[PDB]
Amino acid sequence: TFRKSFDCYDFYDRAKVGEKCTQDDWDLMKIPMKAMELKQKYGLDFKGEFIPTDKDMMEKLFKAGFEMLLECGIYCTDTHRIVKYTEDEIWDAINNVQKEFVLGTGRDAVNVRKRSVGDKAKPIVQGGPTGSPISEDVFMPVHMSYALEKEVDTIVNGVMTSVRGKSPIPKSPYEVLAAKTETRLIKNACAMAGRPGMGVKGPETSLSAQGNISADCTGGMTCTDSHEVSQLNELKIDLDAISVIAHYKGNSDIIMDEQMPIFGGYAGGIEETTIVDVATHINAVLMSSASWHLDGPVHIRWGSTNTRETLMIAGWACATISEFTDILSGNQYYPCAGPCTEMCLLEASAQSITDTASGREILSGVASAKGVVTDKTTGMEARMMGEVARATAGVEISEVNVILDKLVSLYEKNYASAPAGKTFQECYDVKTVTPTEEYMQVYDGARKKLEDLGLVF
Amino acid sequence: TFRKSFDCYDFYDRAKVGEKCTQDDWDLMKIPMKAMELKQKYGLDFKGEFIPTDKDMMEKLFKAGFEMLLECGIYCTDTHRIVKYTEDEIWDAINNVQKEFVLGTGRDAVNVRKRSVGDKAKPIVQGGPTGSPISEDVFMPVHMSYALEKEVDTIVNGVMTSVRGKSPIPKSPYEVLAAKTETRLIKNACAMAGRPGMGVKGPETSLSAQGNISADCTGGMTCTDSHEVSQLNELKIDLDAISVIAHYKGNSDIIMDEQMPIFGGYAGGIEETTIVDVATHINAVLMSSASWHLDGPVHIRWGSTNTRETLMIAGWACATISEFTDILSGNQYYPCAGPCTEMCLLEASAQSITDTASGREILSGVASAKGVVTDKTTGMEARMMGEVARATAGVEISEVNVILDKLVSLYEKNYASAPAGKTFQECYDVKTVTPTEEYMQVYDGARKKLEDLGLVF
Amino acid sequence: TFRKSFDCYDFYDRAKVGEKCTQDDWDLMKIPMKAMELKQKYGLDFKGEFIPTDKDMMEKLFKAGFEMLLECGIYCTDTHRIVKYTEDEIWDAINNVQKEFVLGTGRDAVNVRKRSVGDKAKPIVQGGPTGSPISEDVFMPVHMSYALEKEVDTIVNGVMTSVRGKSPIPKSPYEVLAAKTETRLIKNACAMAGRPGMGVKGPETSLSAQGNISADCTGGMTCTDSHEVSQLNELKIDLDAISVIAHYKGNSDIIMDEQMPIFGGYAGGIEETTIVDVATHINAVLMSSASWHLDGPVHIRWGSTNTRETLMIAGWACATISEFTDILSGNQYYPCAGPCTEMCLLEASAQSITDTASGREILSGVASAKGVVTDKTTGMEARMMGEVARATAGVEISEVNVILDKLVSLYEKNYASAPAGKTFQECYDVKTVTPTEEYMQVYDGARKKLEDLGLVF
Amino acid sequence: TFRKSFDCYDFYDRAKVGEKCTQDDWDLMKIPMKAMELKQKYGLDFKGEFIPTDKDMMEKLFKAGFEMLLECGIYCTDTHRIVKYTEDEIWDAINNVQKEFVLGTGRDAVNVRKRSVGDKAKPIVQGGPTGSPISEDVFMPVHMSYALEKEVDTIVNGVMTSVRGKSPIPKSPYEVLAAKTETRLIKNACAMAGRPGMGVKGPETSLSAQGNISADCTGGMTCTDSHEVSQLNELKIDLDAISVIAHYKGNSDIIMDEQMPIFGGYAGGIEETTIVDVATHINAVLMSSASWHLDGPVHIRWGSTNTRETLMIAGWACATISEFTDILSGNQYYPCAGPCTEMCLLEASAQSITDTASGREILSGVASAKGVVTDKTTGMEARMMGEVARATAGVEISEVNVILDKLVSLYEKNYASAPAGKTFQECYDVKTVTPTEEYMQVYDGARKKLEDLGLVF
Repeated sequence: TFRKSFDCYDFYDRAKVGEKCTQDDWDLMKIPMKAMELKQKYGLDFKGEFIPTDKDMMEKLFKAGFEMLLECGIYCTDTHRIVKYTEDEIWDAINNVQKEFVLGTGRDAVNVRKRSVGDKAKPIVQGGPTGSPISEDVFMPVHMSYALEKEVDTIVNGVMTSVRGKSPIPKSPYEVLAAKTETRLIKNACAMAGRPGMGVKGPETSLSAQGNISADCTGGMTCTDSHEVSQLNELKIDLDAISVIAHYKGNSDIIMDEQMPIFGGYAGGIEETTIVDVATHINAVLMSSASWHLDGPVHIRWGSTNTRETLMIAGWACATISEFTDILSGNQYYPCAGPCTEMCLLEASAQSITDTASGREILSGVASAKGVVTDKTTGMEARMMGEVARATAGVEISEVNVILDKLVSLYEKNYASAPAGKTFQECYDVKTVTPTEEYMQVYDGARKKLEDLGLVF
Repeated sequence: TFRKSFDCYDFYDRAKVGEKCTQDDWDLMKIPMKAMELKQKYGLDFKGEFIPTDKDMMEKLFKAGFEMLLECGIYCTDTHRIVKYTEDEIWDAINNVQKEFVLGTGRDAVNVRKRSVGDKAKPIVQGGPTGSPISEDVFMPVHMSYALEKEVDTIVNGVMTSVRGKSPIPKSPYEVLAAKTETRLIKNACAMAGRPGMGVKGPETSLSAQGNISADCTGGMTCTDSHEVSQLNELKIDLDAISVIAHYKGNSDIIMDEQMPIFGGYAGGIEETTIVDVATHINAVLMSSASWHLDGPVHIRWGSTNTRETLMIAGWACATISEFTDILSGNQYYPCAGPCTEMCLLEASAQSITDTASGREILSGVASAKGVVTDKTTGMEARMMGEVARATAGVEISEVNVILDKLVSLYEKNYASAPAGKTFQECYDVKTVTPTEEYMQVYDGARKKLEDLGLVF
Repeated sequence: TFRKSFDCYDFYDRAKVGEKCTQDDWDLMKIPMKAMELKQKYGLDFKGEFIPTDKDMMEKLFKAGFEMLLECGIYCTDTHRIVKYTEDEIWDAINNVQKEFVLGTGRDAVNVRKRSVGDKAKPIVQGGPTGSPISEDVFMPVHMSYALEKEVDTIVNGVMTSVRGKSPIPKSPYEVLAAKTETRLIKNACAMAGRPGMGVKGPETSLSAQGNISADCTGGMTCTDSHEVSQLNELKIDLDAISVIAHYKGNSDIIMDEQMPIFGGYAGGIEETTIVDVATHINAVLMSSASWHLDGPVHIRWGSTNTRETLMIAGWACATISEFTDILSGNQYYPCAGPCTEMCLLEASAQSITDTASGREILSGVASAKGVVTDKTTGMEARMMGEVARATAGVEISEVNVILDKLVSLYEKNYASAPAGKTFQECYDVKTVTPTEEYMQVYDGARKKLEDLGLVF
Repeated sequence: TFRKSFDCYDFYDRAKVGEKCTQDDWDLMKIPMKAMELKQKYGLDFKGEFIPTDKDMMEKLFKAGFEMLLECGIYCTDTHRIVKYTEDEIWDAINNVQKEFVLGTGRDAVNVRKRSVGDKAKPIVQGGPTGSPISEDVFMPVHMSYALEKEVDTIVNGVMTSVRGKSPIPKSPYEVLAAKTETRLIKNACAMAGRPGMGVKGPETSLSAQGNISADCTGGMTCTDSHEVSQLNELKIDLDAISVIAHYKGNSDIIMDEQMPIFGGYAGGIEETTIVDVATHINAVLMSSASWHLDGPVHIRWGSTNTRETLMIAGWACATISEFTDILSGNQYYPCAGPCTEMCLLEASAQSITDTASGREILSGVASAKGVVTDKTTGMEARMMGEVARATAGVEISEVNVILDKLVSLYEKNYASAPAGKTFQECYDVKTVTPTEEYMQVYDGARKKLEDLGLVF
């Protein structure tokens, strides 16, 4: 049996005396070799399916992901050493995960409970800029565009490009100011939308450990909000994250561990990246004591989470995690196209269909324009994400796979030419925080194509 | 119909003018006669089963327990008079019980919902010294050994042998100090384990009414913790408990009514003691306005809750209570053997199997070494209790009965020679609060025997 | 030097092993002998003055009271043993007393700061039934009659004759219910008067330790209210009080230690009783860790706090305590006459003049009709107490002594024939909680006589 | 006029583009040159006085300190650049300082208000290990030894040598755990002493920005506690402190800026170091937005704050700051001798006399054995600090200067041979947290010598 349930403290201890290893030995050898070995050993083959129906194949994928974590361990970038877990420690973590939890407060609070593959229940819709850069002068209006949407249940924070006219440079006092201010302003926006108790997810503007740790404050982030900590690529972590985890745990905060496995990255192809994905879902409740895990398979070239391959990775990982564990999870949205374009909505829709049908409990989006273009995210994308989730809930998996194949085909040939889209200020009346007729017409066009594919709203 | 829903206030009123009766007339005549009468009248025969599968027999047991409470009433030790209930008053109490509740706060809070016989859902694991005496200098470390275990959901408080170097003598200021300090230190320990919001159960160190009533305080016990009140043996109560109940109700506290029916006691044998047990489960929500009831059948000679007979009593009582009512309940653990011994773990395992399969919502343990030996309780026993609970959940009852018969046989011949075991300081590294390799090896040995019996972890 | 600052815990320790002694040896020998000895040793002679102007005599009185406490100690009724203090322990207590504190919350909160003899500042006016019995059906209206008076700053709780139609018998669940309900209803009354945050003083209905300890609750008593603990007569205490003190301290509650030295009691005459009074003021911050001390010299025969002798005792004790220490204090009002009578108002006025001029920080009244007649207390008496306090503040002490001599002469010949007075229901319109024209006319008559004596309102 | 009131944000801005300069140019040239220049320019000469009575000389010292800050500015170690203030910005800071504040909560809260030179009012006594290393197993008992002393008003935290048996290494998760746990355990200790609402000062165990920032938490540090930030030597600061300041301000926390000017350091001698001291007191409310400033002149060789020179520095700086500003301040205690020795008590007494008479509002001690020896700090030293403060309050300054000269002479020849002293475990009964007769006798001996010098307790 194990000595004690594993936590961030044990991780630090082991990271100091673990096996020495270069980061290249890890990224270019250990990880890719194990993923390759396990894929063949377990004969993993997704056969073009977005969401699995072959339970035998799913079980093999689960065992592969578990074995990957067990045999490889986790690389600590700061100490350049490997942290190894024992089989019993991993099972202790998997067998004792958070069953459910509440986000937000008062009338606006929502319950997050497990969803199975093809579940009739709708997932939680977490809408917001999704970590994208937002101008300070429209920080509240932009987030208000999500709170005003009944489709949205909780908010995923955007990033303040400036606070008091200055960049929130890491380790500067401005970073601390932004970490606290970020959620204070966002909750203020939610209140103006008549939903003062909406739960949020962050802190996003802060990047350093001290920055993230300063986010919990009166009027700001509290224990009923999801607190983010990010794992690195792949099966890797920095000590900054370890200290942040200790802080979240010390404040009884709901913890959201995230990881974005890269398709075509250090792990390799689809099955390989999915093996890593399953391993990081497990690592989330082991290393980070996570309440839930946020996935986000991303294409090494396109940088989107909704390419055919990344959707398959998320679909198999979630269906498998949902089938063999009680780990709560979600997925983040990164379309290529920008707001106010049909492609953006179709890209997000494909992922919403995949995430909903595969069993995700939370949908966190949408980081339109790949989430790197200032002010290019609006509530309209979250609305589509939500309506599509409802339309997908309860639909037979065989049907879903057919719809996805057809839908993804509608845009997968245009990644390089994805439309830039428009900023919030361009497709919304900023003063009343209402979308323009232009956006409403684009929305209808996308919705129609989805209906023509078989989706019933 | 009844005049008003019965409560502690009505009890006091009636206890002052009820039928006069000596305590001997109650213990040596009224109770044993009724139990004997009802057993024969309803032809109760458990036929060696730990957990019942005969619903007809179960229904007769329910009617017997109900009738026992109705015809006998409750003896008030202070006034030496009997309190009688009407049939309608009893039904009003049974028909309006607490459906579910939350223990703890923040990320660490857990939902307590009803479980049926053989339920796939795992019961809540409440781990701690279980009222056993703990040295002041290791009060926090000892409780931390439970909080550090992911298997443990809530804490059951231990007793402070001293506070500020003095014995918490009943009705002395030290008792008040201990009542408040007890939970303050324990929650402090939980926080050090990264789980500041863990719910607890107490107050344990206090014995007087004033002592228990002083326990609710800032940083200490609050409404999200289980508040204990104990019924006496058998179908008996003191006025001190009545006043404590009034206090808990007045503070909107979750109330845990407890009673430990004695096998071979005033009631008689197995079926007789079980009739009394069912009656006290019902009395819990009637007299004490309990949120949930903690059972604990104990062998008159061995003083353990896991002997073949006490397990059968708990199993039938819970299965029956679960089948015919919505009363939430739990059971407490009192093994003969001490910590760091295989017998202790096997004893606790047998009860965990019984409690889980019979439908208990909460497992509260483990009071190793019969809970009377200073510092002889550690989180390792709670870990086993929890892992065994998971292994048992969902297993066919017929299988469970077979496993129990075999398991209990492994130690029921060694009660008189049960190993003393070791203290927390002896089987744990006190500084890091980690079990020694010695304990880990003992644990593995016990686990293996359980697996050989058919349990799948 | 001392081992540790003395507290209730040290008291318990010593009370168990102190010098054995009968209560008669204490009351009929030790106390009266020491008081007699000290009076002569220090040549104490108040020479008919209500409030002292002879600082040399005052200093001798202080030394006498200190010496009384030091040489006699405190008798513990439960253990029949004497607790002795060392000189250093007493000084440690006197040199570190609470400087000031806030009562109540929000807009209604008031600051309690030290007042000197003849201080221009007005004392805090604490009005209420002052522990007198009040019928359940008018509990809120009666207290509302005090909250509606701007003269009243805080409330001193009355006693519920019944709760839910039953007597709050000590150690019965009804006592606990009343302890919590008492303040909940009173604060409710204050809120109806537009002053929801008014501080109160209690718990009064409860008499047992468990009863008093249950009073702190949501909506009820909190840390910003004065918590009562009573010393016995004379230089005596019971263990129940010791445990209650531990509770108050454990909840960070403002503590009000009270003692009513009896003129003509075990101590003897005026100077003797005053020596005891000074000793109990000191004992308040030593044994009870009091935030402030409530005095109340009472005539052995008349049972009033405003007889010529009891006024002199309070006046000298307070002036002396105010001159040589920073101990915050107050005095309670017990007139012979009932409400709606001129005598009652004049009796309370004499004490208000004495208390204000002698340096009391808090005036707590009025327990009209000696506080033992159901419903015979109204806000009108508190109004007079307050207006008289303002009129007295800043007046030369020589003048005050002249006024008191004349005022007390107006009623000191009618103690045996003091008018019974009327109940709240008789001199107030219960529905609107307004005094009748009858009371208003009686009030004017009393006020006029006070003005004729030289008081300027 | 100034652009905006200066804050940590403006500091960061300027620190990035200020005048480049090596740290040697700052420490070995700019600072010593200006201090030397100003001393001569203003003809500063303290003429052997500990506390000044020459207001003309005091005013010149104030102008010198102000000018030092204005002409030199502050060196930022991270950017190796100088931050310059304008005269108007400095005045804006000095003219708008925090007037008073409350530390702690409930009955245990205390008001901190300005004290003048020779003030009759006693300063606040902040007692604790004063940042010294304390073994984990006695962390609560040690702090309890201060809370049990009525002389102590607030607590100054000690440092945890380990948490959960591990060193709280900077930037490790253990540092975060310790930062939160530190105050949680200390407040727990205060509660056990019957004073749950005592205010504290920290966080001490944490050294990194992320560590300190994690200290605010439920059950731990809150806005009513003093939050520490340290300035460097001399007129220097690191960006870590700047970010911590932003955090404290963002949480509405009471801020305590500290600085320990070194006698014989970069500034030079007595007058020179005092000029720097005055400049850092001013910088405290400018750069750190401090609520109050903690001084601590330390001897470059002896490492104590109570040598003849360091006492003179503190005395002149405080008297001058008290005379010309409303800046609230305190001083920290670092004696050479260890606990349970007469020298330690005499050393602390000399500083208490100096601090009290010179106008300090808060006395924070005692870091016995120079605060670097594990477990060598006890409440007995704080008791002496407090009693001496009371004895000094109100005494004529001329008298105080005479007493100090005589007292310091009693030990200033034994710095090199200062007695090591004993640990808490050696001079206290750890179980009951009471000093041994040995310590009590040592205490009496020191007290007697103080009385022989003219101090009246």
